Amino acid sequence: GTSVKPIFSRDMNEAKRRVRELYRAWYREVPNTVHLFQLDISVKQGRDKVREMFMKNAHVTDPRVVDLLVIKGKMELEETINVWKQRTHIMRFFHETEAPRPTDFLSKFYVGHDP
Amino acid sequence: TRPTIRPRNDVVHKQLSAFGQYVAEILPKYVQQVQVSCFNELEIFIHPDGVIPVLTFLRDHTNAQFKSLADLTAVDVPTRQNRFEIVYNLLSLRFNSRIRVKTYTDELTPIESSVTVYKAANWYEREIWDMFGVFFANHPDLRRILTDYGFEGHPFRKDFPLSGYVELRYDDEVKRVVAEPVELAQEFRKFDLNSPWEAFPAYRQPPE
Amino acid sequence: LHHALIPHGKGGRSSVSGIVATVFGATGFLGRYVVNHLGRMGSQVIVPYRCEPYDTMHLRPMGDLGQIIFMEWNGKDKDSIRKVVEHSNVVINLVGREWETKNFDFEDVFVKIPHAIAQVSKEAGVEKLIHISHLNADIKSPSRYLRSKAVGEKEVRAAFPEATIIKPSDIFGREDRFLNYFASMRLGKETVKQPVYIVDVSKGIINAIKDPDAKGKTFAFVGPNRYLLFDLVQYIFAVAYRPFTTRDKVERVHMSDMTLPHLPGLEDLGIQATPLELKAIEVLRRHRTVKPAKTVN
Amino acid sequence: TYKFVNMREPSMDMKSVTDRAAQTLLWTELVRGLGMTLSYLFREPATINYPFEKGPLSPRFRGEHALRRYPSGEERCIACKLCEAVCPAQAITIEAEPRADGSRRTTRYDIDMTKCIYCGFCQEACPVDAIVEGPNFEFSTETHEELLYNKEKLLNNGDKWEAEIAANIQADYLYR
Amino acid sequence: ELVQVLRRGLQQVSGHGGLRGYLRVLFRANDVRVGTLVGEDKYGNKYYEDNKQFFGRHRWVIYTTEMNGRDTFWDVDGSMVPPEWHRWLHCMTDDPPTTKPPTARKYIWTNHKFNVSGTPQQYVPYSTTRKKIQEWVPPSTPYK
Amino acid sequence: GVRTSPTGEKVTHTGQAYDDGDYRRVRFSDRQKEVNENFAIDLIAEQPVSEVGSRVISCDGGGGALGHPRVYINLDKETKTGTCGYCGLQFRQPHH
Amino acid sequence: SRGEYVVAKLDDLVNWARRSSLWPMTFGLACCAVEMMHMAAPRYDMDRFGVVFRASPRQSDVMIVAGTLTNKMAPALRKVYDQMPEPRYVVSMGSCANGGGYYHYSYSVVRGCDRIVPVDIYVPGCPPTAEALLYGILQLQRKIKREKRLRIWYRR
Amino acid sequence: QLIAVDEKLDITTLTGVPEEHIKTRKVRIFVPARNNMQSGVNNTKKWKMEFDTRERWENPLMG
Ligand SMILES: CCCCCCCCCCCCCCCCC[C@@H](O)O[C@H](CO[C@H](O)CCCCCCCCCCCCCCC)COP(=O)(O)OCC[N+](C)(C)C
Ligand SMILES: CCCCCCCC/C=C\CCCCCCCC(=O)O[C@H](COC(=O)CCCCCCC/C=C/CCCCCCCC)COP(=O)(O)OCCN
Ligand SMILES: NC(=O)C1=CN([C@@H]2O[C@H](COP(=O)(O)OP(=O)(O)OC[C@H]3O[C@@H](n4cnc5c(N)ncnc54)[C@H](OP(=O)(O)O)[C@@H]3O)[C@@H](O)[C@H]2O)C=CC1
Ligand code: SF4
Ligand code: SF4
Ligand code: SF4
Ligand SMILES: [Zn+2]
Repeated sequence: GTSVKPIFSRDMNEAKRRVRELYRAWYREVPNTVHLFQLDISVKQGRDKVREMFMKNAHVTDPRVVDLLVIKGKMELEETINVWKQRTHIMRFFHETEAPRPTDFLSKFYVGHDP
Repeated sequence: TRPTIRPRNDVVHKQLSAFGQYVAEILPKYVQQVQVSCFNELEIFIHPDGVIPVLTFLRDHTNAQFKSLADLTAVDVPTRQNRFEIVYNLLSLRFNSRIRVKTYTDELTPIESSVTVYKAANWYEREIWDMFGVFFANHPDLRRILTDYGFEGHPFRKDFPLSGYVELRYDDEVKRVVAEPVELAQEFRKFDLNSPWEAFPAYRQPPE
Repeated sequence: LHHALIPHGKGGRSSVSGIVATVFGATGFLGRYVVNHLGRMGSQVIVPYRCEPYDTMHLRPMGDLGQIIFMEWNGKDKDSIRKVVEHSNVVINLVGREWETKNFDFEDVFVKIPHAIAQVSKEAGVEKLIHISHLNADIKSPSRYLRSKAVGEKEVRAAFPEATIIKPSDIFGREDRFLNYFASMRLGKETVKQPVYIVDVSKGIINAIKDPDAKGKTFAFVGPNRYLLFDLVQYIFAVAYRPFTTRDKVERVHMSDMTLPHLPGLEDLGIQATPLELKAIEVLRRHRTVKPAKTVN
Repeated sequence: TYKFVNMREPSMDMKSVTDRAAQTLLWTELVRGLGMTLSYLFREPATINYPFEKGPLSPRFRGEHALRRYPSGEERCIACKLCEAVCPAQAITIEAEPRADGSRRTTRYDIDMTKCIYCGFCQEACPVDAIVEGPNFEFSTETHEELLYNKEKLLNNGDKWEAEIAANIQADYLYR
Repeated sequence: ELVQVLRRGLQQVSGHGGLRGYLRVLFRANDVRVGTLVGEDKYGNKYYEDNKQFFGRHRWVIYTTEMNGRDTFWDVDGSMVPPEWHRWLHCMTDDPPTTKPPTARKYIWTNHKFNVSGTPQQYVPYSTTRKKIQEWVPPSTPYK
Repeated sequence: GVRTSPTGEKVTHTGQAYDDGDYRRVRFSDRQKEVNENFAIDLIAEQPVSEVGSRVISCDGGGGALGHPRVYINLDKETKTGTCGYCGLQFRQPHH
Repeated sequence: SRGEYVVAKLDDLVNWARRSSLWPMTFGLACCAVEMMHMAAPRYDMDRFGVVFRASPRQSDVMIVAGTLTNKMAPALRKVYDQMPEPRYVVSMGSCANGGGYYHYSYSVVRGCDRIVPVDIYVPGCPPTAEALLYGILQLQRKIKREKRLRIWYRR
Repeated sequence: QLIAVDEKLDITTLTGVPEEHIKTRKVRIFVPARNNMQSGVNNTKKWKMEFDTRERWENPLMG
């Protein structure tokens, strides 16, 4: 039961197809984005960041969530291609100015009360 | 009712009730409820599937001809199964009257775009998507209109924090504006203003 | 620990890290990075200055409200030094001039001022002191620069026993004089150089402040790769797409870089040094209008 | 009722056509605008000689904040926290405790003037005329820190501006 | 006619104490108008009125050359006006503090101060509350 | 009634003063500290006690609508005097 | 000696020249720009002090921030500030620019323009009157008069 | 026209919340207790959701 209305895909396979299309488009766009924005990162680590962002949502098991994430990624790609962003928006993906938050129990115990 | 009380108009109430009944009769497939408020406002509750038919009927019908889209917005009510309600405000110049149409949806159910019916609905639907995350199908170009580029989340949702999650500053080491987790020197003070001893008996709910 | 100095917050702009640092010579090339690193984590920085406040304006947005204080001082007076380091628990010495002025010679800059600063900091009860000297600072050096640096290091170590000496190796960065001077020319094959990144030095200073066991130790901050001067200049000119300071700087740049494996380095402070190949474009992109240089190990 | 702004029909007789042609060829309206500007040059300018001359103001003007006190010399504030509750910008911070003589008085009263919107809601919420918005507006500052007022600064402002504040209140209190 | 305007110009030159005072006022206030004296300030400010001028220019002040601690021959600002003359000068009332003075209070400042931003007399914010939590003090005597 | 700290700072009417080991004193070096010289407690202590021949007196702070809300004070307890909750003025019945 | 006298006199001359002709560019972000334009109105006449109306960013001496700075807008403001010739000053006008003001606790508002650029003068108000902004400009002029660059170069 | 999928609803990846503010917090679901200072019961009708209390410290400036 639990009948719901499709957004774009009827099942998971079409969702995977759209995900692969978006990943292909991003993988093409990475070098041109790196050159045009005069970024200090390399193409390798930019594509690694794209891979990491795609892996961040690897646990989704619902076509509606999957293709809505695809829609948001397509919006981000459109923003990046049309040079609507500045270097700051692109560089925000890397968090180069944020201190590295430790994970072990001792470090969190020493720094403060935050688990 | 001495001068401090607002005057009530009986004629407009009857006219709006009659027109609401008329609209309900003509479109039983979608209309779920019709209401007229004590300050003479007519709002119509419809099923989500009937957004295009109801709007087209109200715009094009000779007796209605609501040619002007006054406003389109959304309201977030987390306690409902359908989280968001979509409100259309229409103005009729021919008959000098205003009508309201309400719809509902959730995070994952798209709503049909009404750019074909009203050209004004374009930026309104863009703003609804930006602020609430409600997707609109068959929209010419749906994208953020108010938030910053790369902004994550939808701020007009009730569970979004007032100050957001990230703030901006300039860093001299990287020579650019950066985004960092938000820290406030003074936390926003939260006030508990709601009092006991209910104010309006007419709105008292059953004790269930 | 004086409760008002107990760390609080999540290590951000408006947090409290319990560090009240006085950064002498904070208006220089390394001073801005040191102040920025100190201020991004909520510590208070007292910035002593002799220059027009207009030249100190760029340090204003590096800290939250009230976290950065600017005071006037001069090296020839001890009262100013006392009133600047009176409430600080950390003192960082970054004072240095690469040429000789008519009012401040290498002796004054590198011996008398650091000695007075260390003496007043010890007399005032300052817990930690960090002093900066050159890697090539040896007493028998032909150059007055390194001779004065060695004498100042000796006298500071005598005055402040718990002081930490840091010996960077010809720092390079966006506002450096290494790459900027080498790109402004528009001799070699016997001199080997060991450049070190500016951010690496800043993080090393911050970690030395945080590290408890680095009290009386001496550190040598060096980069990953050793380069001969000729091919290093070749790479610098290649990055800038260009076809290939009175007396002391030339004899210092033709002089080779020392190697002191016994002294602890950046890796002992938990820092992975960044190769010059990554930041060469960052530094030299403004000099315009691939084939990295060979190294010796 | 409604009017028409651009619903005229130009006359097509020979004299009107010749008049329009003369207007086109001799630039009559341009000369008329020139004459307007020339005439407007020969009239007295509206500039005042600031800072030696000041712009007119009213007893109702909202300027820099101040804390007042009774003629006996004790401060009027009683730490009711109505001004802090009503503040639209959350610019007031208040802490209180009993005094050594048992009076209800504040120990902290801060107003962040970089958050304040100068709406005046605080002085109209005050039941004892303690917090007011004085007539001073020439208090620009070179640093962000000096615009964060504490209780001592506000009491000093009250002692500094009491004469003008009292005169303005005497002028305007019958409208409140 | 023109002779009349030149005569009024010479009267303006005469009314400032001669050419020396005329140059003084011209180079200090960029104005050479003469008006009736309204009153004298305790710090040396002079106040004039001329009801024949249009609204806004009918009142003005000639600032003193030496206020509390600095030389204000050239460096004058609007914060040097005391509160009563501040009220009169901004047209908040029609009565100068000479005809009717303000009410006298013991706590009112006897010496008005101008804006002291960028001066060792500047205001420095600080907390005015006491410490909330008291720490435990270990004994000075040993346990063993 | 301004006092001075043993270190040298002025003590405010709220009693605030940084202790010796406090680093936050550095904000006042090359500058000053804002302290109001008139203490309200001392000023209100100098006011004479009013003598009225009634058991209940009313106080509004003086000035009619320019004072505080009008309150009534009971003066039956001869041990102490009646004190206004807003203005701090003291009233007393004519004992002896 | 004469060495300090000549540099002092030249420094006074340069300071007088720099403060007698201030060319501002205005970021009219919000309703503080209305008071900015009212300070250019005939009553106050900023031009009569040597302050020109709407100078280009390439030859502007002082930046006036008049309105709320949002997160979406901060990079552009920083970029414009970077493109200014070195003898530059920043005036923060209004509560929104000073400390975020009435939108301080917002998810899209920069809590003070001094997070992005250094600020020389803070003009309080919501909005500050055109006369208050004129007072701020004159205070900036006095601050420029106070500086001493040739003396510092001589004693160094 | 209908998926008729069977799985629990999860919109976590779409809300934009940071990673460490999702699985680390602990929300509380309760009906607020009546304020004993007053006898009114109108504030004890609905259900409230609130998060766990985190660190609050004193600002070095202005306290
Ligand atoms: C021919 C060769 C040229 C070579 C290059 C030189 C360029 C030409 C030289 C002429 C420059 C003009 C200088 C005159 C400036 C004095 C202006 C005076 O009126 O200002 C007063 C005095 O201000 C300063 O004290 C004056 C400092 C000027 C320097 C003094 C003499 C410098 C001459 C040195 C020349 C040597 C040049 C060598 C290198 C080429 C105060 O006014 P201010 O406060 O503003 O405004 C207040 C507004 N109020 C009054 C309404 C309240
Ligand atoms: C039997 C003997 C006959 C001998 C021949 C003599 C006969 C001459 C009769 C006619 C001559 C008049 C010609 C003078 C110039 C005419 C140019 C003209 O009319 O062009 C205008 C345009 O001219 C302008 O508008 C230019 C104005 C630009 C603004 C500048 C302000 C100028 C006004 C200030 C006065 C200038 C004073 C000039 C004298 C200078 C003294 C040295 C047409 O433009 P439109 O109205 O858009 O219509 C065409 C499209 N359908
Ligand atoms: N290659 C390099 O850059 C590295 C430098 N060395 C040492 O590291 C320290 C910092 O280097 P760096 O920042 O690049 O040098 P900079 O020239 O950039 O600045 C040196 C600092 O010292 C201050 N200063 C200089 N002279 C005096 C003085 N007579 N009185 C008071 N203050 C003075 C300067 O202030 P102001 O401008 O106002 O006078 C300035 O902020 C220096 O001690 C330098 O010698 C360490 C290894 C190499
Ligand atoms: S004027 Fe308005 S915003 Fe300012 S402190 Fe008073 S109530 Fe708050
Ligand atoms: S200033 Fe007035 S409103 Fe505010 S706490 Fe004091 S008495 Fe109450
Ligand atoms: S500072 Fe005040 S007046 Fe200016 S734009 Fe913001 S709210 Fe409006
Ligand atoms: Zn009373």
